[PDB]
Amino acid sequence: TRKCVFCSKKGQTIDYKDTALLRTYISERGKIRARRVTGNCVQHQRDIAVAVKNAREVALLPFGS
Amino acid sequence: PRKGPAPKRPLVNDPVYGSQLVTQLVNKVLLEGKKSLAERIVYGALEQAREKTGTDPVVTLKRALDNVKPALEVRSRRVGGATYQVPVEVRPDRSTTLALRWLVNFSRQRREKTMVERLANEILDASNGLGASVKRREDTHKMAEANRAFAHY
Amino acid sequence: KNVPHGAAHIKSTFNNTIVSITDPQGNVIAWASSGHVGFKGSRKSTPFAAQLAAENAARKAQEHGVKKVDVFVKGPGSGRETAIRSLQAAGLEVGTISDVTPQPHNGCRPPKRRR
Amino acid sequence: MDVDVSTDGELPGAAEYAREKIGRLSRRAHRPVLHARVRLTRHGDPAVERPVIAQANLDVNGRQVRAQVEGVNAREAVDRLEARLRSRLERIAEHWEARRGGVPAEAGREWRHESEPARRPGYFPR
Amino acid sequence: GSVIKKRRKRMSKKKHRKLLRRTRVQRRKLG
RNA sequence: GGGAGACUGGAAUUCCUGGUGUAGCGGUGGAAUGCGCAGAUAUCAGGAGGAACACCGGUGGCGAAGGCGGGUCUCUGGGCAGUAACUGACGCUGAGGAGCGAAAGCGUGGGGAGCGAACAGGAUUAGAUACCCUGGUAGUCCACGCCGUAAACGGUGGGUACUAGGUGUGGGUUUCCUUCCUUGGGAUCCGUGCCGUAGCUAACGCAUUAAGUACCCCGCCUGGGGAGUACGGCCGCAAGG
Repeated sequence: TRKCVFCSKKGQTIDYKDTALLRTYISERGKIRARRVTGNCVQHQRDIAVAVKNAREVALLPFGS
Repeated sequence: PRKGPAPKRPLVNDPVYGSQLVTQLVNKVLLEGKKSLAERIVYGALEQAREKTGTDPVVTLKRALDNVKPALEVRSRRVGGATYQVPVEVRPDRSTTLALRWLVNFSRQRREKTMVERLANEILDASNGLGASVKRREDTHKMAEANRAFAHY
Repeated sequence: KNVPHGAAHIKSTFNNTIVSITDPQGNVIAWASSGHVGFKGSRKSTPFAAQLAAENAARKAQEHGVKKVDVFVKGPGSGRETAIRSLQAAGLEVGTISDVTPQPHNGCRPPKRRR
Repeated sequence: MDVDVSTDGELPGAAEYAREKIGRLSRRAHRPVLHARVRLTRHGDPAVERPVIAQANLDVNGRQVRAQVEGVNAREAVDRLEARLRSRLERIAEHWEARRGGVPAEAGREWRHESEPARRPGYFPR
Repeated sequence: GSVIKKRRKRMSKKKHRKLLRRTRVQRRKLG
């Protein structure tokens, strides 16, 4: 299917501070993209979702613009 | 009509007028198969119209037909377990049929002491736009318009 | 008054549709409803009634000086596309289309299911 | 409700009992009853365990409702006929309360013969 | 298993509960 | 998403206040009760409060079961893998007994937005103590305690060993294609599904997660009603168990 860009040897760490790294993972409506569309592993999907929620909590990402 | 459409009867052109419409009219006024009497009635009415107005009878007959020809009609439709009066477009043949039937009937309930006179008066007023068949077209168009909300299905 | 640019708000529910042309600051200058154009009961949930209400509201905005509008559609789809089309067809220039339907984040309990 | 009974042979008092029992069914019918006929017959053969046969016919606004029973005497046959007719009238109702559960519901949930077909665009969704 | 058995048991239970409800104060006063 | 505590975020519903703004709104298969003309519905701004946490989010994870997902911090339980350093049979089951145990319900004190038994109207109906509509009280929520039941179900007690495979998916260790990026592939341990042998079963089906082949311990059954009822007893504030 597709690649978990985080399991690779160059997998950047997932943080709630780097906004662009998260913006690539949310749809144009601000919703979190599904795992099958993204293709990352379950642990990284959980990390991404938690980071997105944390970023929203500090007004770094819109709550569904 | 479960297995498909049925063929139409190609009725012949009239000899003394050469028009399809007059044969359709005589077949509409026909009763019990007395075709000769129906032809006499229609020819007499056309001649009365020609005498009254002074011109060709077929042209005024066509004018009356266009004046009473409908375009929009209402049929009951059952969609999703519910019935409503849905306005529906009328095909040309059904419009001609409806116009002729209306003309013949409303002439049958006139008060001119003879069917030839009743028919002639009805066709003349339909030509001028005052017949009861013209009225009937007015109410059918009104009813079709008043139910326009249901035209989407 | 004279408001050259305004906003159009269309609310299409399952049994009605309300159009209100609005000054961009949020003030309503002309509104038309499905029941305002002669429909009542179940008749006013039809797309034709939505078209009529949209046209009436568009006219009532037009003599007020409104020339260009942007719409904010909302509600379950009943006559939304019809309403926008009637807005355009009544002499109003439609700039942008935006769907703003209130979407709860799982708050408040819906009523019990009908049977 | 007026009922005409066409018995035969020997069945004393069967006509009155049948008339009185059947006439009580008019209120159960949801549409006016245009006609009502009852026929009582008895089997000649003594070997028949249920000799008496009762039949009914009601014209419920053009809808024909009929039933037939067998019994050992007139009273039992009439009572069983009344029960059968009541069941038939219950199944015939056809007013709104009787067809509110069969009208298709929802939008996409459930499918029925008269359910509204889904609208499909020209191009494949993709 | 058929639901008929459940129906018989539930009707017995419902009747018993109705009987208990109908005689609550009488039982309290006799006991 | 194992549990407990504390703090905290945003969307939405409702209400209140103030603008714009008019004559309908709401509801249904169709309507009517109802709300509004004393300015409703709609739209904008501001404010108060309560409850539930969209997307992630699945036949995916965790828990003995009931069950558990907004975020953060604090405290805390279990599991798995590898090494195999340590002890050296310390194991298994478990009558009674103790603990936990959805929802509803009960007590005391708060809270109460939405939903909503009861209760009111409206409608349908021959009749509607109903289904549908408009309202709506307990309750739902919190603290501390009772209750001790469920289709508490995989309708399958626990432990152990053995008996063809194929293919998904979750957690971890490792050899070889090696770009070593790649579900590369293999091997292995622990889960969780589907399909299928042998075998078993009345059949349906189960089938390495057994309902197969065996061993240890526990619970239970002995035709259907009467009846999980009466009587007596124990527990409970009561309902009742």
